[PDB]
Amino acid sequence: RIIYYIQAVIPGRAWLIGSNGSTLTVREGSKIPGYGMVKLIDSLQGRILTSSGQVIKFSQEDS
Amino acid sequence: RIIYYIQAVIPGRAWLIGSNGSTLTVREGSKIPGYGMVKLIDSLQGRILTSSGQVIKFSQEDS
Amino acid sequence: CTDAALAALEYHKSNA
Amino acid sequence: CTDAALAALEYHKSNA
Amino acid sequence: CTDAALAALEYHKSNA
Amino acid sequence: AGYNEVQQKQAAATLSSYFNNLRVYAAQTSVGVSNLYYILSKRLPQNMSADQ
Amino acid sequence: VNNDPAFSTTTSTGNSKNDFSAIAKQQFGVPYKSSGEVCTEYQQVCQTWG
Amino acid sequence: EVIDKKAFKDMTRNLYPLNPEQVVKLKQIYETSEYAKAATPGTPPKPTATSQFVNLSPGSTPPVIRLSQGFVSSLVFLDSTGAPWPIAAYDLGDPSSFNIQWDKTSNTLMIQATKLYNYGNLAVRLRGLNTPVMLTLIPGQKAVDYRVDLRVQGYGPNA
Amino acid sequence: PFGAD
Amino acid sequence: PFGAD
Amino acid sequence: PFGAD
Amino acid sequence: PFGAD
Amino acid sequence: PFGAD
Amino acid sequence: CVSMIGGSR
Amino acid sequence: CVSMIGGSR
Amino acid sequence: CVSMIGGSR
Amino acid sequence: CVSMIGGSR
Amino acid sequence: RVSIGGTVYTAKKYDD
Amino acid sequence: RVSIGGTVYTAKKYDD
Amino acid sequence: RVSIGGTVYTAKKYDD
Amino acid sequence: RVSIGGTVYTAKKYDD
Amino acid sequence: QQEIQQRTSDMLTAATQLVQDWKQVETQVYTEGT
Amino acid sequence: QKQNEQLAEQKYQQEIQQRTSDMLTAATQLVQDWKQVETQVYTEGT
Amino acid sequence: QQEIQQRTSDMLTAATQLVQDWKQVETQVYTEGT
Amino acid sequence: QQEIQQRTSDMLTAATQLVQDWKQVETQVYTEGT
Amino acid sequence: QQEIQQRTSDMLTAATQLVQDWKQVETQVYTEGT
Repeated sequence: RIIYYIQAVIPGRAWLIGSNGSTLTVREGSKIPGYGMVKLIDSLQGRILTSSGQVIKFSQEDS
Repeated sequence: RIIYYIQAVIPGRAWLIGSNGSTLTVREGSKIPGYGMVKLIDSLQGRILTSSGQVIKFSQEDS
Repeated sequence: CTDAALAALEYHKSNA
Repeated sequence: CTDAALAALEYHKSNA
Repeated sequence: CTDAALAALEYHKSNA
Repeated sequence: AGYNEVQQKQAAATLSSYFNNLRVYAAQTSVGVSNLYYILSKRLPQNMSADQ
Repeated sequence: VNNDPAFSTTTSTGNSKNDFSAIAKQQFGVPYKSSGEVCTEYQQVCQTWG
Repeated sequence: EVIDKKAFKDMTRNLYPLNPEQVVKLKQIYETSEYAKAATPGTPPKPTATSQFVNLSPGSTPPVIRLSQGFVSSLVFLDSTGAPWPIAAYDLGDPSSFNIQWDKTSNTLMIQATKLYNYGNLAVRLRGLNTPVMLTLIPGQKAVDYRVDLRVQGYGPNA
Repeated sequence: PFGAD
Repeated sequence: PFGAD
Repeated sequence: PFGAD
Repeated sequence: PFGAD
Repeated sequence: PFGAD
Repeated sequence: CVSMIGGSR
Repeated sequence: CVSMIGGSR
Repeated sequence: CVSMIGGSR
Repeated sequence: CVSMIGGSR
Repeated sequence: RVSIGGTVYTAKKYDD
Repeated sequence: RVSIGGTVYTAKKYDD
Repeated sequence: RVSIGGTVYTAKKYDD
Repeated sequence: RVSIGGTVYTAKKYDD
Repeated sequence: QQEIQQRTSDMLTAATQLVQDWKQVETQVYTEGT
Repeated sequence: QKQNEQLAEQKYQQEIQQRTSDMLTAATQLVQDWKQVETQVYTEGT
Repeated sequence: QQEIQQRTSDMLTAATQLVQDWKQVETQVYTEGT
Repeated sequence: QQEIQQRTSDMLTAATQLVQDWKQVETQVYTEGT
Repeated sequence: QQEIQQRTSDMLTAATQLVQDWKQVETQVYTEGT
C-alpha cells in the first residue's frame, strides 16, 4: 500500500506526507485510504492511531 | 564496515561523520547503518551507546 | 500514555 | 554515568 | 605533586 | 504588583514635563550655540584645491 | 487583618462600594439589646449582637 | 612576631576568601549551571532541507513548513523547470510570532519563529502568478526546515 | 506528559 | 555530573 | 457544552 | 601548589 | 637582606 | 476533543 | 527524554 | 578532569 | 622558586 | 483531561 | 533525573 | 580536588 | 621564605 | 481555610493576563516588491 | 508536651519558605531570559 | 556559630564578583588594510 | 587580642592597594616617525 | 446572605462593559482603487 508519515502535528490537525508525494490534513476523526479512520492524534509524540491498528509516526529520516 | 565519529553532541540530537565523509544527525532512538540503533546519547562526555554494543566517541584526531 | 486518552475520549463522548 | 542514565530512562519509559 | 594528582584522578574516575 | 493608575500617571506626568523643559531649554540654548558657531565658522580655514 | 482592605493581598479592583469603611470591608457589628435594637449603653442590657 | 604570622594567615583567608580550589569549584558550578540553562527539552528538531511540489488546483492543502523558535528557515521559490521565481510580494499572518526577511528583488524568504509553537500562515504572490501561494508555518516540530525547495506548478520568467 | 514521548 | 568525563 | 463535538 | 615547581 | 651585599 | 496536555497516566 | 546534566551517580 | 591548582600535597 | 627578598639570616 | 465544551471529563487510571 | 513531561523519574543507586 | 562534574573528589595524603 | 605555590617553606637558622 | 482565597487570588491574576495574551491580534504587514 | 512539639514544628518551618523566596527570585529571572527572541540580522553585501 | 554566616556573606559577595566576570564576553574588533 | 584586628585592618588597607597596582595594565603605545 | 449582593456587583461590572461593547458599531471604510 501507500505509506504515510506525519509531516507535522499539532493538537487537532495533523499534516501528512505520503510515499507518492501527496500531502493531506487529518483531524480527530477522518478517513484515510487504506488505514481506515483516525482514532487519535497525539501531537506530543508525533503519533496517530487509525482504526486498522496501523500507527502513523514521523518518518525515520526526518524525525 | 564504516566507522563513524562524533563532530558534535548535545542533549538530544548529535552530529556524526562516517569514514566516507557523510554527515548524519541522530536522536535518542534512530537507526545507524551497521551500528544498529542508539540507546543513549551521552552529550557531556561525548559518547553514544548503540544497540550492538559499540560506543561512538569523538575522533582521536578531533578531540 | 494513550490508554488514558482513549478512556477519557470515550468518557467525554458517552457523557455529553 | 551510563548505567544509571539507562535505568532512569527505562523507569521513565515504563511509568507513563 | 604528581602523586596526589593521579590519586585524586583515579578516585574521581572510580567514584563517578 | 502593588501599583494603581492615579499616581502612576501623575508621576509619569512629572517626569515627562521635566524632560520637556529640558529639551525646550536645549533648543533655546542650541540656537545661541548655532549662531555663535556660525559666526566663528565664517572665520576658520578651509582647503579648496582638490590636491594637498 | 484579612478584613482590612488596606491589607488585602489582592489588588483593590473589586467592590469599592460594598466595603463598610476604608479600614474594614465588613463591620464587626455592635452589641444589641434582647430586642434587635442598638444597645448604646450598658444599663440598657445588651445580649445579642446586631 | 607570630602576631604577624596569624594576621597574614587570617587575611589570606579574608581578602581572597575562595582558596583556588573553591574558585574552580564555582567556575565548574556555573559551567554546569548555564549548560543546564543551555539544555533543550527533549530531542531538538532534526535539521532537514526538504523539497516539495506545490499544487495550486482547488482542493489541495497548502504547503506546510516546520520552523523552530529562533532558527532560520529559508524558502526558495522554483518553477516546474527548476529555475527561480522572483517574488512579487508577500503578506504574512501574525508577524508577532514570525519574523520574515527578504531582499526585495530575490526569491528567498527567510523566516524565524519568534514564538515556540504558535503557528500561522503566509501568502506570497510571485512575478508570474495571478494567484499567490499559501504556506502554513508551524513551529516547535520534531523537524526544522532549514530550507524548502518548493516547486511551483507554473513556468516562471526563467525557463 | 506521557511515558512514550 | 559523571565520572567518565 | 455538547458531547457530539 | 607542588614542590616540583 | 644578607651579609654579602 | 482530547487535550493530552491536560493528560495524566 | 533523558537530560543527564540532570544526572546523579 | 583534574585541576591541580587546587593542589594539596 | 625562592624569593630571596624575604631573607631571614 | 478536559473537553471543548468546558466540562471536565477525565479517565481514572490507565498506564501504558 | 527529570523527563520532558514534567514528572520526575529517577534511578535509585548505581555506579561504574 | 574538584572535578568537572561539580562533585569534590580529593586525594587523602601523599608526598613526592 | 615563601614559594610560588603559596605555601611557606623556611630555613631554621643559617649564617654566612 | 485561607489557602483557598490566597490561591484564588494568585491565579485570578494569572487568568487575567492569559486572557489578555488571548485577546491580542497582531495585524499582518504588506511589503511591496520593487 | 504537645506544646514543645508545636514550637519545634514552628522552628523548623521557616526554611521551606525562605528557600522558596530564593528559588522564585532565581526562576522568574530565568524564565524571562527564556521569553526573549533575538531578531535575526540580514546583512546585504556590497 | 556566627562565623559561618559572616564568611557566607563575604564569599557570596566574592562569588558574585567571579560569576559576573565569567558572564562578560567582549565583542571582537576588526582593522582593515590600506 | 585587639592587636589582632588592628594589624589585620592596617595590612588589609595595604594589601588591597598592592593588588590594585598588580591589576594595573598600561597599554603599549606605537610611535610613528616622519 | 451577603453572597448574592457581592456576586451581583461583579455582574454589574461585567454586564455594563458587555452592553457597552455591543452598543459599539464602527464605520465601514471605502478604498478607492488607483
